[PDB]
Amino acid sequence: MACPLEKALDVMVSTFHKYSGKEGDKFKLNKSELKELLTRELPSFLGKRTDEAAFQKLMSNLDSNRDNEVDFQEYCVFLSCIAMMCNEFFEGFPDKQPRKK
Amino acid sequence: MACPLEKALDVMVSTFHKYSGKEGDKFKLNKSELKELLTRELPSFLGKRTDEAAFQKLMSNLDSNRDNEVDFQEYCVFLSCIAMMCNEFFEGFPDKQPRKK
Amino acid sequence: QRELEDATETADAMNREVSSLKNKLRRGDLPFVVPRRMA
Repeated sequence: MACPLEKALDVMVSTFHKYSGKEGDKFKLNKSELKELLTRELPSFLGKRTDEAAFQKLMSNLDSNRDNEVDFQEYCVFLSCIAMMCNEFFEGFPDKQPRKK
Repeated sequence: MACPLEKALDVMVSTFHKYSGKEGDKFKLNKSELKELLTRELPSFLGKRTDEAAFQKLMSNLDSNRDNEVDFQEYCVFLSCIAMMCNEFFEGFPDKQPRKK
Repeated sequence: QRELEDATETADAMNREVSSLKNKLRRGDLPFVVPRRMA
């Protein structure tokens, strides 16, 4: 197996250069770049059902400078916030209903 | 191999719970928790060596409240601050252009 | 499905500190840093 936490940072810049250097810059991801990125290595974080709709809030929340182009700045906070995601998405609240009465 | 980008977020919360639940909380990392964390899965990212007189500075750079205990978002910005800090190195910008680097 | 709504919502938050934090990690008082590669 790989070095878990090491690969985290490694694949960040690795995958960062994978799908961004498709349309334009290798450090700049427009919608379609992130799209393919997530569809490939983050499909679990897409529910296997991501159109430009689920990506709308994604791109939006990433776009902190508000130009709609995820620079590395918007990218690191993309992933690190998916850490925080993955802790809730760990169980992923799959209809968790307790009965107190 | 593992799912590169997937393991990134996965190991975030995974390793997050590994070394934190050593002294205190499983979502709270004091100096010694991050220490072992980095020594194990991020030894490459020590660049030279994580010392103890250095860790007082380290923790303080991963704690904007300075309680010597990294919270979840600070743990993850920690991560992205490694990745984003790696930008110039891994991408191929040897201190070239003080813009997006 | 739209985890990225609640997930990377915080990205805009972390992003402001990230650029400052990644700056304090490279400040020089830090013991740890990214090597030329992943070494």
